[PDB]
Formats: sequence, C-alpha cells, structure tokens
Amino acid sequence: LDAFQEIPLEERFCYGCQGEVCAVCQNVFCVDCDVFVHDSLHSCPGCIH
Amino acid sequence: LNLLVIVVDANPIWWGKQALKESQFTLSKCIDAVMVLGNSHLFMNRSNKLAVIASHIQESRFLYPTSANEVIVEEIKDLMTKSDIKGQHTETLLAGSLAKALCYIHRMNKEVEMKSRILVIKAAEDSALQYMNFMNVIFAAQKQNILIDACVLDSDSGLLQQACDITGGLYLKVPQMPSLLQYLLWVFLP
Ligand SMILES: [Zn+2]
Ligand SMILES: [Zn+2]
Repeated sequence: LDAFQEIPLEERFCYGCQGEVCAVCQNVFCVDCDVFVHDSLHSCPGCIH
Repeated sequence: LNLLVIVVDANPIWWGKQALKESQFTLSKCIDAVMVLGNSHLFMNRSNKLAVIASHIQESRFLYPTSANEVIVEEIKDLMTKSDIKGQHTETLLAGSLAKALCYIHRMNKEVEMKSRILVIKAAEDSALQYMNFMNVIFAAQKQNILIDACVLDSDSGLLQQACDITGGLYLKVPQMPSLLQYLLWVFLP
C-alpha cells in the first residue's frame, strides 16, 4: 500500500469519516483515517469506489 | 455506550425494479423503517451514537449525521435526484461503504466504553470484483472487534454471510417485506 501526502490549508472535510491525500484517486483524508487506512485496513476507501 | 452504524443498500437499480414490480415495499418504506430503528437505538440510552450510510453504485454518502430524520430525508433526496450513473459501473459497492464506516468508528473509538456494531441491509446483487477489497474490510472489522450484521431482503450474499460469520454477526433472510420492521426492531436493536 502506497503512502499519502498532505498540506494543511490548500484546496478538512475528509472523504472517509466526513470529519473536518491519495496520489491516485485524489481524495482528502484526515490524520486519523490516514493512519487507519495504512495501519489496519490496507486499502484506500477512494481506491475502492 | 453502544454504536450502531446502519448501512443501507441504496442500489438504485434494484429499488427501481422493486417499484416497477409494484410490490408494496419501496425504498421509502425501507428508509422509514431504518429511521424508526435508529430512533429506538438513540432513545434506549442517551449515551448512544448513530450513523447511517447509503451504499450507492458510485459513492457512499453519510445520511446521518426528529432533526435526525429530517437530515436523513434531505440527504437521500439529494443523493437520488442528483446522480451520475455510468453504464459500466452498475453494481453496488458494499466494500467501500463498509470501509467508510470502519474509518468513522476509528475516530469515534478514539473519542472515549464504546461497543461498536454495523448493521447492513442488502437487496441487490453483490459485486464479485471487490473480493480483494471486501475481505480486507472484514478483517479490519475483525481486528477492531466490530460486529457485522446482515438483514438481506431478496438476493443472497455469500460475501456478507461470510463477513457475518467472521466478525461474529447475525445473518437474517427476511421473507415478506411488510413484516420487516418487526424483525428490524427485534433482533438488530443492541
Ligand atoms: Zn477522516
Ligand atoms: Zn486512494
């Protein structure tokens, strides 16, 4: 599973938990889900859709 | 404290066919039953939390979060009038919705005794392409000790009864639809 990239301000509301980034599907992720997708689920929610 | 995350299979193809077949049971009745069950869950204890996600062909959208019923209604209305259905992608993606639910239970688990539980109501064909994905979201549910329950309305899911067997959940194959709520309130209320 690939790693992810982040920048604070540019272009919050996350795609996963919908609480206030994948290089493939381009989906905003918060810190919590950024850790859960890597450490536990081993697949990206945006990559499934 | 308890957690209830209702995953409703809002596959537009199956529900549209069900309205065309002119059965008394449509998507509106299913959503009303879901809202009743969720209201009961929230009422049982003022600690409880509720989540309702709709599994569409394209995306999985949180219907929630009575004010709750209103927000659910408006959300499903927008989700079913503003849509883009590509012909190739016609199956329902149970795995994606389950993934969203899992990552939601992550933060909610971090907030705290939270005993999490996911209820899935399915109606349509379950895609076989998500074998690599769906299995994943079962094991992620197993390692977090989240239970996965299944009320299947019509078509059988080898995948979802598989997931219920793994997680330690309940698989209910309800026959007649007007009697759904009675079952829903009975065996699936934590
Ligand atoms: Zn998130
Ligand atoms: Zn992705």
